[PDB]
Amino acid sequence: FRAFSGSGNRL
Amino acid sequence: GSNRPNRLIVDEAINEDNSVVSLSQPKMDELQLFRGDTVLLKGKKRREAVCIVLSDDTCSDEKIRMNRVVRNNLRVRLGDVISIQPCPDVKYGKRIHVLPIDDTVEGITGNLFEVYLKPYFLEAYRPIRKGDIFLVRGGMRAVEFKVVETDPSPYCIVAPDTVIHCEGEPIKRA
Repeated sequence: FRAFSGSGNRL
Repeated sequence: GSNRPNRLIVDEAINEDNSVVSLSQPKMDELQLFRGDTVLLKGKKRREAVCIVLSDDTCSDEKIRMNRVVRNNLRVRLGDVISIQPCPDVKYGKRIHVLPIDDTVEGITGNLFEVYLKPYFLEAYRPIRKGDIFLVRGGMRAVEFKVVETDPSPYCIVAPDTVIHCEGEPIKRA
């Protein structure tokens, strides 16, 4: 982990 | 500003929602608050929460109804005192990062975004603050997530275009 690592997810 | 004293005594919720607190109509009118307004709640030691305010005809004028989740975020108990103030124009989040609390996800299988976060946030325009812990129902068991970061920081609306990050190691309970 560090903040906003990766692509995330969309609602 | 209304110029009026803005301290209220913490009381229990009737409808459990993590993002809502309730006042009497007279108190809403005293403080120039409308239903659905974003408000900033303050406890001691810089503890804060952002909620929406609703009006409840059973709430005592000098009390504020808030659920256990919000009370824990403010580090208060029933009967303790908080302050409430307007928090206008909270910006829509670009992105947020949340992580589950370890003892709430131990052994779990399954996508935490699909089961828990997506239904929680979908089209709900929830306000949230860095450092919040919030409880989500779903699947077999309720999961607690910590808000590790928001952008903008420290609070935002989790809007349809807000990207939701949840990768990383679950967090220890504090």
